[PDB]
Amino acid sequence: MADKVLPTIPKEQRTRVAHFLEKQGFKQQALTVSTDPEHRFELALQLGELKIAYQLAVEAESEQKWKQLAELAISKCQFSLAQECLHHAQDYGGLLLLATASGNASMVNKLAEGAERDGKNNVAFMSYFLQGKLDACLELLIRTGRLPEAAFLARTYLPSQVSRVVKLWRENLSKVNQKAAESLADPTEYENLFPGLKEAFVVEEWVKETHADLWPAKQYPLVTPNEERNVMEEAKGFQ
Amino acid sequence: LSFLYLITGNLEKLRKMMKIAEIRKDMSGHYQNALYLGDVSERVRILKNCGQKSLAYLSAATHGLDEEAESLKETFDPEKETIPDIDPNAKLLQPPAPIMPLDTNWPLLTV
Repeated sequence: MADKVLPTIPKEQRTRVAHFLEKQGFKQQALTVSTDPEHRFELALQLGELKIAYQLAVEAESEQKWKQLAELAISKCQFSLAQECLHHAQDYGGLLLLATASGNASMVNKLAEGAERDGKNNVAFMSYFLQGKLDACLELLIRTGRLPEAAFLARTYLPSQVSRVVKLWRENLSKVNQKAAESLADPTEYENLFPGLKEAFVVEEWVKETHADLWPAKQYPLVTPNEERNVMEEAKGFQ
Repeated sequence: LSFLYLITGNLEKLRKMMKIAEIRKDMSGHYQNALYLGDVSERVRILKNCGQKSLAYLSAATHGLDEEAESLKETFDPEKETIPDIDPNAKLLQPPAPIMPLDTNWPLLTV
C-alpha cells in the first residue's frame, strides 16, 4: 500500500523513514530506500554489501571512510579488495600487519617506496632488512645520521662499508677534535679489518648462500615458501 | 639493545629479552622476534590475540603447520573467504658468515 505512496515521497522523507526502517531492523530494506552518502555509508557498514559499499564509496573521498571501512572489510575477511582499498588508502600500518603475516616482497617494494615516505627512521630499516638489503639499510642511515649504528651493521653483515663509513663518522668526530675523538684504523693497527680475519664475508659459504637465498629451506610447509633461520642456519653458516 | 643483538649475528639474548617483553604484554611487537629467526613461539600467544585462525594460517603453513590454523578455523564456523597478495616473498637474510665479523665487542684506539 505504502509502495504506492513511495513514489510520493522523495529526498529527505526517505531518510527519516529510513531511520525508522532501520529501527524496524529492516536493514536491507532500509538499504533499498537508502538515501544519503553518509546514510548509506553507515548503513553499509552495518549491511556489508561489500562491493556495493564500494560503489557507494565510489571514489570514497575520505581515507577516513577507508579507515573505517578497512576495519570492516578485514572483519569480513574480504582482503583482496581490502588490500585494494587499504592500498588505495595506502594506509600502511594495518595493511602491513596482513602483508607481513603471509609475507611479501612486492608489498615491500611499494612499501619501500612508502618506507621512504614515513619520516621516522626506524620502520624503514626493518623493511630494508626484511627485504634483505643491507644496502638499503645503510643508505637510509646516511640520511638520518645514524652513524655509530650504521657502522655496526656495516661491520656485522659486512658490506665493508665499515671502512668507508668509519672514515666519515670519524670525520665528524674529527670535526670535534681530540685524538681520542678522532680515533683511527682499518686493515691494521687500531683495527686489523681484513687482517683480523673473522665473521662477515667471503666466497664459499657465500656461494652456498647464493643459492640458498634462492631456495626454500624446507622442513614441511605450504605454497607460501620456506627459509627457516635458526640452529641449523648457524651451523651451515659457519661451515 | 635487542637491536644491537640482532645486528651482531648471534641468537639468544634477544630471545630471552623477547620472552621478557612478550611476557610484558604486546599487540604489535612480536614481529621483532620473528624475522631474524625462522621459527617463533610467539605464534602460540599470537593466535590468542588474533585467534581468527587467519593469522595462524598465514604464519602457520610453512613449518608444515597451516593445518592447526585450519582446525580451529573450521570449529569456529570459518569466516575467511578472500586474501590479498602476500605469499612469502621478502628476504630475511644477512649477518655474518666467516671472515669480516659481527661485533660483540668493538676495538678502536685513541690514535
